[PDB]
Amino acid sequence: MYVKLISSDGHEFIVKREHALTSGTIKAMLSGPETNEVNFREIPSHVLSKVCMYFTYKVRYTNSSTEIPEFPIAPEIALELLMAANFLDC
Amino acid sequence: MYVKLISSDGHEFIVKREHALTSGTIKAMLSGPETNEVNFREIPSHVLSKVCMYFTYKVRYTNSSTEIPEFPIAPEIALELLMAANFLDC
Amino acid sequence: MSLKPRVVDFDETWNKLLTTIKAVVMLEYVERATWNDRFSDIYALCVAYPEPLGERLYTETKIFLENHVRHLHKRVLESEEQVLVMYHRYWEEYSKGADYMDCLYRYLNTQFIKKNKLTEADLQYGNEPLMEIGELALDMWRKLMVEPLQAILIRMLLREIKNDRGGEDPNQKVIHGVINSFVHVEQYKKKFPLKFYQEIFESPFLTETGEYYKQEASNLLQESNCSQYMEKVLGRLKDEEIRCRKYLHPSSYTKVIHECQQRMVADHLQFLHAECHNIIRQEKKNDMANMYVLLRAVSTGLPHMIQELQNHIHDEGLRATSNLTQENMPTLFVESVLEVHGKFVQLINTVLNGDQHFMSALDKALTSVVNYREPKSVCKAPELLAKYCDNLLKKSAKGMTENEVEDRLTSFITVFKYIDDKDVFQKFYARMLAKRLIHGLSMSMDSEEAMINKLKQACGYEFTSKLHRMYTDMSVSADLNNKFNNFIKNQDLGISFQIYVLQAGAWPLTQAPSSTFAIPQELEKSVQMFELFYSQHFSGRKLTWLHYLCTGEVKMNYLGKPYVAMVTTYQMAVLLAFNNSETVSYKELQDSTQMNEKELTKTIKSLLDVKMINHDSEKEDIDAESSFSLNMNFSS
Amino acid sequence: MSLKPRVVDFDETWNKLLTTIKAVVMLEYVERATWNDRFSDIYALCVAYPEPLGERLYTETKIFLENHVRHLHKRVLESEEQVLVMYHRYWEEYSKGADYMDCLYRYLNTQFIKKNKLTEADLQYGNEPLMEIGELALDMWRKLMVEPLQAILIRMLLREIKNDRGGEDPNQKVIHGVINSFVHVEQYKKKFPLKFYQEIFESPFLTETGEYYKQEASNLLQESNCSQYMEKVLGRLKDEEIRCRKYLHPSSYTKVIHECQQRMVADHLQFLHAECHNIIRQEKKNDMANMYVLLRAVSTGLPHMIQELQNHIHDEGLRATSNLTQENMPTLFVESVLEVHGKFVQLINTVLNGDQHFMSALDKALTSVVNYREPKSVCKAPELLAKYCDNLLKKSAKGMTENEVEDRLTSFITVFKYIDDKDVFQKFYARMLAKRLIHGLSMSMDSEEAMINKLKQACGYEFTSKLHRMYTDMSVSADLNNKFNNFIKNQDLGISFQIYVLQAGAWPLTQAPSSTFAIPQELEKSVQMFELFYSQHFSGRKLTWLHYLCTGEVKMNYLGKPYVAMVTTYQMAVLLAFNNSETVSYKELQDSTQMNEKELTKTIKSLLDVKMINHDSEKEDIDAESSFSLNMNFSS
Amino acid sequence: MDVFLMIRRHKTTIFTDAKESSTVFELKRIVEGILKRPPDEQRLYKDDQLLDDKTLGECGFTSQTARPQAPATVGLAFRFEALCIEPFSSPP
Amino acid sequence: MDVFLMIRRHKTTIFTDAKESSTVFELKRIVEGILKRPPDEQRLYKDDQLLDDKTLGECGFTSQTARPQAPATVGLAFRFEALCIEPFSSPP
Amino acid sequence: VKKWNAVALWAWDIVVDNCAICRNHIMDLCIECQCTVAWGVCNHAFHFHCISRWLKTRQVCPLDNREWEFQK
Amino acid sequence: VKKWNAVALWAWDIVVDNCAICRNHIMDLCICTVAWGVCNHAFHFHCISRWLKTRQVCPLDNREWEFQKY
Ligand SMILES: [Zn+2]
Ligand SMILES: [Zn+2]
Ligand SMILES: [Zn+2]
Ligand SMILES: [Zn+2]
Ligand SMILES: [Zn+2]
Ligand SMILES: [Zn+2]
Repeated sequence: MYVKLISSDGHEFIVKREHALTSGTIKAMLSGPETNEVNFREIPSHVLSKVCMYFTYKVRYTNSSTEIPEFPIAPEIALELLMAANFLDC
Repeated sequence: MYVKLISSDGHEFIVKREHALTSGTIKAMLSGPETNEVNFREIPSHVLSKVCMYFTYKVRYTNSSTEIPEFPIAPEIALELLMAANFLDC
Repeated sequence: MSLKPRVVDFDETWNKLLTTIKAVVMLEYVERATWNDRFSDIYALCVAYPEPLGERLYTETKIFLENHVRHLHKRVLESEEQVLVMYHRYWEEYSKGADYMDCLYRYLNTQFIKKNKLTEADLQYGNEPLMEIGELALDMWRKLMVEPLQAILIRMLLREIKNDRGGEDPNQKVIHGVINSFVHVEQYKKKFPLKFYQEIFESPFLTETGEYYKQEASNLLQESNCSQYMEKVLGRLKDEEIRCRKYLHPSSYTKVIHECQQRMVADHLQFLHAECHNIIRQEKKNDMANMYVLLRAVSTGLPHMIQELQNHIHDEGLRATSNLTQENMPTLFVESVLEVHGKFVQLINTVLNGDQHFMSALDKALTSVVNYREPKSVCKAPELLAKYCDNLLKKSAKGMTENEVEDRLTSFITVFKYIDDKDVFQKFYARMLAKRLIHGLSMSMDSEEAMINKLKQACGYEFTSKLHRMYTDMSVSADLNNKFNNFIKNQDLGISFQIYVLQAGAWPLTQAPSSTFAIPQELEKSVQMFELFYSQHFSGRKLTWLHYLCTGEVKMNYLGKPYVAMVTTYQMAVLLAFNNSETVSYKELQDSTQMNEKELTKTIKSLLDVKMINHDSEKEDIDAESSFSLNMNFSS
Repeated sequence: MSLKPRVVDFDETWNKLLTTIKAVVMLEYVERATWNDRFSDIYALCVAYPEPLGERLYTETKIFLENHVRHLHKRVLESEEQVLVMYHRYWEEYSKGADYMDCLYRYLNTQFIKKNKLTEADLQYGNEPLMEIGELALDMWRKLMVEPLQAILIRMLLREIKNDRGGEDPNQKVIHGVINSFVHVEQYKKKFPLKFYQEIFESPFLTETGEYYKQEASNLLQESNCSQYMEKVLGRLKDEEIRCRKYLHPSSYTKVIHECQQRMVADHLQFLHAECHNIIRQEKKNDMANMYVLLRAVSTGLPHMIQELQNHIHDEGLRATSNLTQENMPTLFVESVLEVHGKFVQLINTVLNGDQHFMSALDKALTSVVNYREPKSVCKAPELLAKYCDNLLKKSAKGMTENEVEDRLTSFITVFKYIDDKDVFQKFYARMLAKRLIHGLSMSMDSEEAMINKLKQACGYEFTSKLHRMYTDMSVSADLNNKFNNFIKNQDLGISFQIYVLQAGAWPLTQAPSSTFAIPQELEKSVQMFELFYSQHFSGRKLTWLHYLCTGEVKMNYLGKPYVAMVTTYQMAVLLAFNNSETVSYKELQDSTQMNEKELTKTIKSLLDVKMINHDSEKEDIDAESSFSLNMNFSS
Repeated sequence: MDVFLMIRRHKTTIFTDAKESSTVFELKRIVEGILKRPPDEQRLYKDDQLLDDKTLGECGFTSQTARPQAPATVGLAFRFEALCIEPFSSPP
Repeated sequence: MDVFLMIRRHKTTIFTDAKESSTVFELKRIVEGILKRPPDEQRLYKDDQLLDDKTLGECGFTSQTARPQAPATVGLAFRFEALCIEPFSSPP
Repeated sequence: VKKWNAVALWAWDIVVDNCAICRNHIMDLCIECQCTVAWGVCNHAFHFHCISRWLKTRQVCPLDNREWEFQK
Repeated sequence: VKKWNAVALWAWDIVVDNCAICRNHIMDLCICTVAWGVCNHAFHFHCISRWLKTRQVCPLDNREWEFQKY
């Protein structure tokens, strides 16, 4: 029911399938030819973690009747976040 | 197809089936439990012959549109004819 | 020796006859010559000269037969559990033997017994009376075979029948032969040929059948739902029909089935009516197919379930006819009922064997559905039904095929029968048709004529009398306009003129002209020419114009471009006052046109709305002093 | 290391990706971590810092795919008679691989190909463009698999399909997969997704199908009669339906069946309608059931056979409605049509699937049958139909159940619609109804009222306007006679008096006698009393008495016994003229009655015929001088 | 026309009806049908006149001479044996 | 109320949504669902405060303190060893 | 004298005292005779002399405006 | 002036010339508009009104009276 993701530094982050299904590149990597573990050698722990919180925020506030609050983006990590989003096609 | 009748004196008279069927008593004997031969111990040749002509006359003129002519009955044989008719149910 | 009566030894000939008949009853071989000799001896003894011993022969035969039958009874009693088969064998032997002695003793019956037999009237209004030897044999058989062993034989037959009902098939031949024997024994009795069979066997058999099938119905009900139980009921019915046709006499067949219908179906009529409330709502295509036949067998089964179907269709049609869009209500309303009707018709004929009552019960609800006043408008159903005609009768651009209209019209007739106040439909249809023809909106006369003929066939000539003259009126009117033009040729209007002559008895235009219109001089000449002409070819008549319905085309050259727009007669009269003066007051128009204030202002309002004229008074309300100016700058 | 763009070696990473995709196309095991690493490698290659290598990647991928596809083509060409199965296997392998690289090249496709792909509008209105790697792979597969081997593969597929038609079933999986692949290869094309499939396979397949079916038709026609051939046609149709659903793409299904209908059925329409002329006359319960569906498939098959049914029922109904007995014609004529209509309705609904046209075609003939003027009397059909109502609405001794009549009346309505001049029926119905009510011949008003309501529902209020007033007139009239008697109580007639106040409009008694009859004094008191009374409660109304229809009972006291006989009002005065003089001359009767000689002679003739009086003139013809004497010796 | 014929050979007698235009061959076929004797052995004697194996009308057998109450007379002989007929019993 | 919480053990991290009224044992059978370790061995530390197997609202985990954009903080340990958690990578 | 029954039509005097062609009372002489009542199958009653003259001009019923036919 | 079409009802003068009930012009003159009902029978609206206030049935065909058009 859950999938594990390992960052460039080896940190393990486990989230449900539907969290990961948002990202098109993740869908492809899980569609690749038992624990569903995927490593991200180009992404460190904190960036992948905040990508996990972005997934949680999105899946919570998509089709949600309540007002959607702003998601915090740290300026010192904004470039890495955006390039990671381009890599994950999300 | 036919039936042979033997008189008291052993004369043989062969007639069609319906002629025998005209007389109820002859129907009974033919219904008795290969030539279908029937003897008549109390009937001589001439009486049985004239009875055969009686059958012929009846079967010809029953349900016949033409006028039915009179059937001759000899007075010297009338008593035997009538007793034979009573015997043969006719 | 000959046929003359003579003194014959009774004892020796009697012994010979006894030997012969003893061989006969056992179906032993007998010589045909011996057969004829026995006939001769029988005849001799019948006419025995000292006294006719035919009574003695009858007594001797009866005694010998009684001894033989008693011996047969002893032999039957000896057998146990074999009684049925060996009794059947004895009956088969004995019937043929009895026929053989009947032929043997034909002379005795015809000459002695028949001449001494008591008539049927004496017996009905009344020593054992003399009977034929075959009748004697069967009667004594029934006395000494059927009566002494009747309980045992009935019990065995019922046991075998029950075993067959349990699937254990006994020999059909033996039991059927025994039953036919029961029929056979009293076959000589002219009155009540089946009395004995019904008395000794049929009644107890029917009682046991009813008991067994009541128990079977209880078991099947306790073990199955309504559908499974009813299917088992049908199976049992057909199986018992097969059983009866195999064994019982045909006359009892309809009885036994009836009994199986009574104790096993009718005893639970309430059960049948309890589950049918939902079996039809679910529309079980196959269940009502077998549910119909079961209720037909019982007397009161059908009517209650018939009404339940009416309730279902009443609601089913209502739902399909309640959410109609207020825009396209008419066209869809007809279609909504048609499919509701069309579906159930095929349902009734196929599933319910085309019962006439259900077809009748269908129309009992559809009429209540079509004529229901669902919308807030009172009795709007015929009105909205009427508007469907225009959709199929109005010439639309690239209109759909007239042939494809025709079958639609035929389908329309089906709904037509369900309307209550069909006369009210006619009035609405007439005025609505009046607009369609006066402007040529109908695609063709023939299409309208199809409706006229169909309606007349639907409700007689009188119901279509106004419409028929209505349709005919314009058809001839085409020639009248043409023939009127020939008069000008025969003898200058200056304008393009058309005219329709309307038969006042049919056109629903009872609005007589209250205000005396002043015909414009440009139109007055044509009025003069036609009225004089009309009397010429059609005398003794009176004409009356409805100017307000007359229509015409007006071309103005005062504008920068020639503009042509269709206008009414009152509209032309108002505008013609502007061809000489560019501004006209209200009173001048009233003087020129002689119109009442209400309609003239309404006519004036239309021109102002289209901006044909300019109202020179600041008030938006028009008064008697209102002045109006032409619109020299109008453009379209 | 992070996602920042950088200079990457194209050769080494390209070789690693090549190895990975080579394992992929063969569906070989690939490490998931290796899969993820290849993703990062692709991303790095796309964002290569010196220049995007995506264009270089696309070319390398296309070249490798071309080499792989050429090798696959060589392998397929090596196989013979095995081409289908192994090419199919390669198809699934390559399609799964193509999807895998489509997921693999997602970033490259989005960033490079999608951002540079030519739009659909540019292709429609305006170097090979950029295509998705999946689109590229499918297009090149079609280029190098389907195109080079297209003739061979189509030929093999057609051979296998024909073998299946011959009963030799090939492998469904392989050929069905190839058929679906034909759609699959161009499934990426937005416009005409089935264009290539229709172009290369569907059209030749349909051509061969039609030729094979035309040959199959020929063989079966030469080997079977109409019934056997049509049954074989139905079998072939259902078999081809199963075949198409088993093998072909669904979109072509309706096409192929259509083709199977065209070359195999309609090619001999002259034959289909040749033998239908007798198939319906013989009433083959099952043949037309399957004969109907075949003509529905073809465009023009149904209408010709539809009319032939109309001819059959036209003659069939005529025979059942021509030999009617002149005595009981009305009751049986209604019955005769009923089963003729009833049987065919169940025939049409069950056998012919309840086609609406046939039901319509049924009424086209029955109306022509019922309205037909078979007897020498002109248009006697509605008239004799009216007499049937009397038979079901005349109170007879021990009359059969009214409830059962209700069922008959409902059945009566069915033939009622078939009458053309329904108004004429109403006129005859009224007068026949006029007799029944005036003498109470009907069982009850309620039974008659059912006819009134049904007719109004059948043809509107107006068609039943007179009749409803007819029925209401007497219903209130019962109280009027009673209420009139109260007036005598409120205030001596000497006789028993009854009266019906008939309404001039509805009652069809147009004839008012010119002969000014003189009311007898014994009746003159009562008429005075009622006329004065009528104005009391019903002033403003004129009353007119039709004495000739009034009925009275006269008790003669001159005879030896008191005799009671009912005779008319004109017959009242005649006997009253004899209560004072036993002989009365013609002039005295004429002076007393004051009514016309013509009916007086008819009135006198009736009395003489029943021997009421004795004619005192020797001439059998009554003249103005004819004297008449009472019949003092009359007995009954 | 129907003609009624009684054929007699010794005590044996056979009654039948045939056509006046029928020849000896038809009645001979009757003989093989019942008695099963070949036609050549069969010899017809109308009184003492041998009949040619000739229609009954030609032989003199007509409806008037062949009646149900007065059947025609002819004798049958078999192999060549002279015709032998035994006279009937004498009524009292 | 839905509360979003992340649990950590060394470099292993699991994100899950639960109810504010859910107890610590809820978060624990989450642990057996994910990584099959017995609950007695599992111990949860809100910061340095060990939590008794007590609702999240009682533990201090509310909707405000547990958001999809800011999940709450809690650590996990097993059998009983000291809490050891490695900090995340440092962004530039 | 034993018993009698009476039947009599009911109509209003003022409502139906005129014929369409002449308006003279139907029971009275027509204007020209001042003569039996002629009945149409359309239930309209006119003087026989009046209807015959009208039929000569055209064969229609004046009130009905439809072809005339002598009911009685 | 470009074109005109004319529609005019047709009736015989002799058949109807006066109010049947009252010998007077039907145009608002009784011894009073033209009343109308489904019977299509026209009499002085004064006479029609007083009849309706007396009897609720048509004078000619004798049925319940309801107004048609005006
Ligand atoms: Zn007149
Ligand atoms: Zn006159
Ligand atoms: Zn008329
Ligand atoms: Zn008036
Ligand atoms: Zn007034
Ligand atoms: Zn009226």
